[PDB]
Amino acid sequence: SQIQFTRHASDVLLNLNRLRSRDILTDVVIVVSREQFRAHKTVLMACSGLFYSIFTDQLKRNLSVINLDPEINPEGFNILLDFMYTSRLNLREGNIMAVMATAMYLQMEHVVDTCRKFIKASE
Amino acid sequence: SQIQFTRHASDVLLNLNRLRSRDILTDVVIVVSREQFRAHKTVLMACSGLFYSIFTDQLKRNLSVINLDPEINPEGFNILLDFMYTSRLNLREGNIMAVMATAMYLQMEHVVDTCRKFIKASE
Ligand SMILES: O=C(Cn1ccc2c(=O)[nH]c(NCCc3ccccc3)nc21)Nc1ccncc1Cl
Ligand SMILES: O=C(Cn1ccc2c(=O)[nH]c(NCCc3ccccc3)nc21)Nc1ccncc1Cl
Repeated sequence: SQIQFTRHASDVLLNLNRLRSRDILTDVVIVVSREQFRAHKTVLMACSGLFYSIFTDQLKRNLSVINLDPEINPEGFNILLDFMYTSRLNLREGNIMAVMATAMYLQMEHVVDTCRKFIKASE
Repeated sequence: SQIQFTRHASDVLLNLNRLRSRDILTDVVIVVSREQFRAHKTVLMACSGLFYSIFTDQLKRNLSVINLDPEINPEGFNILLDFMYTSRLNLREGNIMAVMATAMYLQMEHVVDTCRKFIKASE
C-alpha cells in the first residue's frame, strides 16, 4: 500500500545540513574548548544519547548554549557533528581514539561499535 | 576515507518522527480546514518547496502558525506530512488525485512525478 522513497531520508538529512550551514532554525551552540558549533537540537537528539537525555528533560529543553567538558577533543566532536548531518564518519589512524572516546561521551553506541570494528580491522 | 552508515539517515528521520509524536521541539502548527498538525519547520523546509520558500524568508521565519487554503484536502495533507517524516507514501485509488493536487500546492516535485507514474501504472 505504501510507496518507499529510498533516497528521501538521505535528501532530508542533506537539506538539514544545508540549513545548519546557513544558520537557518539552529537553536543551540555547543562550546568545546575554544570552539563554538551551531546545530539543531532535533538532529542532536536524533543522533546522540547524551543530547537526547539533555533536551528531552523539560528542565534543560530550552537551553541555547551547552558547554561540553573542556577535555572533550574538539576535532573528535567536529568529526561526529559532521557524521550526524551526513551519515559519513571520517575515521583515520590519527583520529580513531579521539573519535571513539568522544562517541562514548556523546553516547553514540553504533559509532563506538564501528570504531571497535575499525580498530579490529586495522593493524 | 569516510565510512558510509547506510541506515543513519532513516534512523534520524524515525527519531525526528518520534519527537513530532511527542511534541518535542515542534515549532509550528499547520491549520488545514478544521485540522491542526504540529511539525518541525526544519523537516517542512527539507521536504516542501512551499515551506522552504516561507521559512527561509526572514519575514516569515518565526511564524508559529501557518493557515493553508481552506480548500487544501486535509487527508491529502496528512498523507504528505506522514510521508515527510517516514519516506512512505500511502497512494490509493481513493486518494491519488487529492495527494497529487496537495503535493503540487506544497511544491513536492518528486512526489508529484511519482503520483504521475502511479496514474500511468494504474488502470
Ligand atoms: O535514540 C535516540 C538518539 N540516539 C542515537 C544513538 C543513540 C545511542 O547509542 N544511545 C541512546 N540512548 C538514549 C536512548 C533512549 C532513552 C530513553 C528513551 C528512549 C531512548 N540514544 C541514541 N533519540 C531518540 C529516541 C527516542 N525518541 C526520540 C529520539 Cl530523538
Ligand atoms: O529543497 C528543499 C525542499 N524541497 C523538497 C522538495 C522540493 C521541491 O520539489 N521543490 C523545491 N523548490 C524550492 C527550491 C529552492 C529554492 C531556492 C533555493 C534553494 C532551493 N524545494 C523542495 N529545501 C532546501 C533547499 C536548499 N537548502 C535547504 C533546504 Cl531545507
